[PDB]
Amino acid sequence: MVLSEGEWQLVLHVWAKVEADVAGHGQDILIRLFKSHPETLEKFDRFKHLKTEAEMKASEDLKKLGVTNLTALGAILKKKGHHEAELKPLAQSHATKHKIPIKYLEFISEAIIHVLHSRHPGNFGADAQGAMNKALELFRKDIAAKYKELGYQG
Ligand code: HEM
Repeated sequence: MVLSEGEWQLVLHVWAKVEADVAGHGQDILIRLFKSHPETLEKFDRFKHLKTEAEMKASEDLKKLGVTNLTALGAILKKKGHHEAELKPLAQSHATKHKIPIKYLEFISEAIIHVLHSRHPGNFGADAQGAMNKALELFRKDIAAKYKELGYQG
Protein backbone atom coordinates (compact mmCIF):
# COMPACT_ATOMS: atom_id res chain seq x y z
CA MET A 1 0.00 0.00 0.00
CA VAL A 2 1.13 3.54 -0.82
CA LEU A 3 -0.60 6.89 -0.42
CA SER A 4 -0.89 9.52 -3.11
CA GLU A 5 0.38 13.07 -2.50
CA GLY A 6 -3.24 14.17 -2.53
CA GLU A 7 -4.04 11.78 0.31
CA TRP A 8 -0.97 12.93 2.26
CA GLN A 9 -2.21 16.51 1.84
CA LEU A 10 -5.54 15.61 3.46
CA VAL A 11 -3.67 13.94 6.32
CA LEU A 12 -1.26 16.81 6.96
CA HIS A 13 -4.02 19.41 6.59
CA VAL A 14 -5.99 18.06 9.54
CA TRP A 15 -2.82 17.34 11.50
CA ALA A 16 -1.95 21.02 11.18
CA LYS A 17 -5.17 21.75 13.08
CA VAL A 18 -4.30 19.09 15.64
CA GLU A 19 -0.99 20.88 16.20
CA ALA A 20 -2.78 24.05 17.29
CA ASP A 21 -3.21 22.22 20.61
CA VAL A 22 -1.25 18.98 20.78
CA ALA A 23 -1.72 18.57 24.53
CA GLY A 24 -5.50 18.83 24.29
CA HIS A 25 -5.76 16.38 21.41
CA GLY A 26 -3.41 14.04 23.24
CA GLN A 27 -5.64 14.01 26.30
CA ASP A 28 -8.82 13.41 24.30
CA ILE A 29 -7.24 10.57 22.33
CA LEU A 30 -5.76 8.69 25.30
CA ILE A 31 -8.95 9.16 27.33
CA ARG A 32 -11.02 7.85 24.41
CA LEU A 33 -8.67 4.88 24.11
CA PHE A 34 -8.94 4.01 27.81
CA LYS A 35 -12.72 4.36 27.87
CA SER A 36 -13.34 2.42 24.65
CA HIS A 37 -10.77 -0.28 25.41
CA PRO A 38 -10.09 -0.34 29.20
CA GLU A 39 -7.62 -3.22 28.82
CA THR A 40 -5.20 -0.84 27.12
CA LEU A 41 -4.81 1.23 30.30
CA GLU A 42 -3.27 -1.82 31.98
CA LYS A 43 -0.16 -1.43 29.83
CA PHE A 44 0.68 1.90 31.45
CA ASP A 45 2.28 1.09 34.80
CA ARG A 46 2.45 4.81 35.56
CA PHE A 47 -1.26 5.46 34.92
CA LYS A 48 -2.98 2.10 35.46
CA HIS A 49 -4.42 3.45 38.73
CA LEU A 50 -6.56 6.21 37.15
CA LYS A 51 -10.22 5.37 37.78
CA THR A 52 -12.17 8.12 36.02
CA GLU A 53 -12.03 10.46 33.04
CA ALA A 54 -11.84 13.28 35.57
CA GLU A 55 -8.65 11.86 37.07
CA MET A 56 -7.25 11.29 33.58
CA LYS A 57 -7.91 14.90 32.57
CA ALA A 58 -6.33 16.18 35.77
CA SER A 59 -3.20 14.07 35.29
CA GLU A 60 -0.28 16.27 34.27
CA ASP A 61 1.83 13.19 33.56
CA LEU A 62 -0.82 11.68 31.29
CA LYS A 63 -0.98 14.98 29.41
CA LYS A 64 2.80 14.89 28.91
CA LEU A 65 2.51 11.32 27.65
CA GLY A 66 -0.15 12.38 25.17
CA VAL A 67 2.04 15.16 23.81
CA THR A 68 4.95 12.74 23.41
CA ASN A 69 2.69 10.22 21.67
CA LEU A 70 1.20 12.66 19.15
CA THR A 71 4.50 14.42 18.47
CA ALA A 72 6.09 11.09 17.57
CA LEU A 73 3.12 10.26 15.34
CA GLY A 74 3.24 13.68 13.70
CA ALA A 75 6.90 13.22 12.81
CA ILE A 76 6.03 9.89 11.19
CA LEU A 77 3.08 11.29 9.23
CA LYS A 78 5.20 14.19 7.97
CA LYS A 79 7.66 11.70 6.43
CA LYS A 80 4.81 10.66 4.14
CA GLY A 81 5.75 6.99 4.19
CA HIS A 82 9.53 7.41 4.40
CA HIS A 83 9.45 6.70 8.13
CA GLU A 84 11.85 3.77 8.43
CA ALA A 85 14.20 5.67 10.74
CA GLU A 86 11.40 6.90 12.99
CA LEU A 87 9.82 3.45 13.26
CA LYS A 88 12.95 1.74 14.61
CA PRO A 89 13.08 3.12 18.17
CA LEU A 90 9.27 3.21 18.41
CA ALA A 91 8.89 -0.40 17.31
CA GLN A 92 11.64 -1.56 19.63
CA SER A 93 10.29 0.09 22.77
CA HIS A 94 6.68 -0.88 22.12
CA ALA A 95 7.45 -4.46 21.15
CA THR A 96 10.11 -5.24 23.76
CA LYS A 97 9.60 -2.83 26.65
CA HIS A 98 5.89 -1.95 26.63
CA LYS A 99 4.62 -5.11 24.88
CA ILE A 100 1.93 -3.36 22.86
CA PRO A 101 0.09 -5.71 20.47
CA ILE A 102 -0.91 -4.58 16.97
CA LYS A 103 -4.53 -4.88 18.07
CA TYR A 104 -3.85 -2.06 20.55
CA LEU A 105 -2.32 0.10 17.82
CA GLU A 106 -5.56 -0.45 15.92
CA PHE A 107 -7.44 0.67 19.02
CA ILE A 108 -5.49 3.91 19.33
CA SER A 109 -5.88 4.44 15.58
CA GLU A 110 -9.63 4.21 16.13
CA ALA A 111 -9.37 6.75 18.96
CA ILE A 112 -7.40 9.17 16.78
CA ILE A 113 -10.03 8.95 14.07
CA HIS A 114 -12.84 9.44 16.59
CA VAL A 115 -11.29 12.57 18.11
CA LEU A 116 -10.41 14.14 14.75
CA HIS A 117 -13.94 13.42 13.49
CA SER A 118 -15.32 15.14 16.58
CA ARG A 119 -13.04 18.17 16.73
CA HIS A 120 -12.46 18.82 13.01
CA PRO A 121 -15.61 17.93 11.00
CA GLY A 122 -14.85 20.49 8.30
CA ASN A 123 -11.33 19.17 7.72
CA PHE A 124 -12.11 15.55 8.46
CA GLY A 125 -14.85 14.74 5.99
CA ALA A 126 -15.14 11.30 4.37
CA ASP A 127 -12.20 11.66 1.98
CA ALA A 128 -9.95 13.13 4.69
CA GLN A 129 -10.84 10.34 7.13
CA GLY A 130 -10.13 7.77 4.44
CA ALA A 131 -6.71 9.33 3.87
CA MET A 132 -5.92 9.31 7.59
CA ASN A 133 -7.07 5.71 7.90
CA LYS A 134 -4.84 4.81 4.98
CA ALA A 135 -1.90 6.57 6.65
CA LEU A 136 -2.49 4.80 9.96
CA GLU A 137 -2.92 1.44 8.23
CA LEU A 138 0.47 1.98 6.56
CA PHE A 139 1.96 2.87 9.94
CA ARG A 140 0.53 -0.28 11.55
CA LYS A 141 1.60 -2.44 8.61
CA ASP A 142 5.20 -1.25 8.73
CA ILE A 143 5.23 -1.36 12.54
CA ALA A 144 3.93 -4.93 12.41
CA ALA A 145 6.71 -5.90 9.99
CA LYS A 146 9.28 -4.39 12.36
CA TYR A 147 7.70 -6.19 15.31
CA LYS A 148 8.18 -9.47 13.44
CA GLU A 149 11.82 -8.61 12.72
CA LEU A 150 12.30 -7.83 16.43
CA GLY A 151 10.77 -11.19 17.39
CA TYR A 152 7.46 -9.98 18.80
CA GLN A 153 4.70 -9.45 16.22
CA GLY A 154 1.73 -9.49 18.59
C1 HEM B 1 0.27 6.09 17.48
C2 HEM B 1 0.98 5.06 18.20
C3 HEM B 1 1.84 5.34 19.26
C4 HEM B 1 2.89 6.21 19.27
C5 HEM B 1 3.33 7.13 18.14
C6 HEM B 1 3.51 6.08 20.57
C7 HEM B 1 4.59 6.83 20.98
C8 HEM B 1 5.20 6.73 22.21
C9 HEM B 1 6.37 7.48 22.59
C10 HEM B 1 7.11 8.50 21.74
C11 HEM B 1 6.70 7.08 23.83
C12 HEM B 1 7.95 7.48 24.61
C13 HEM B 1 9.22 6.86 24.05
C14 HEM B 1 9.13 5.34 23.93
O1 HEM B 1 9.03 4.66 24.97
O2 HEM B 1 9.14 4.84 22.78
C15 HEM B 1 5.71 6.09 24.23
C16 HEM B 1 5.69 5.45 25.46
C17 HEM B 1 4.77 4.48 25.83
N1 HEM B 1 3.78 3.99 25.01
FE1 HEM B 1 3.33 4.55 23.18
N2 HEM B 1 2.87 5.14 21.36
C18 HEM B 1 1.84 4.69 20.56
C19 HEM B 1 0.88 3.78 20.95
C20 HEM B 1 0.84 3.16 22.18
C21 HEM B 1 -0.21 2.26 22.60
C22 HEM B 1 -1.45 1.89 21.80
C23 HEM B 1 0.10 1.87 23.86
C24 HEM B 1 -0.59 0.95 24.67
C25 HEM B 1 -2.03 0.80 24.68
C26 HEM B 1 1.34 2.53 24.20
C27 HEM B 1 1.97 2.40 25.42
C28 HEM B 1 3.11 3.08 25.80
C29 HEM B 1 3.68 3.00 27.12
C30 HEM B 1 3.25 2.07 28.24
C31 HEM B 1 4.69 3.89 27.15
C32 HEM B 1 5.45 4.33 28.39
C33 HEM B 1 4.81 5.55 29.04
C34 HEM B 1 5.53 6.00 30.29
O3 HEM B 1 5.25 5.43 31.37
O4 HEM B 1 6.38 6.90 30.20
N3 HEM B 1 1.79 3.34 23.18
N4 HEM B 1 4.79 5.87 23.22
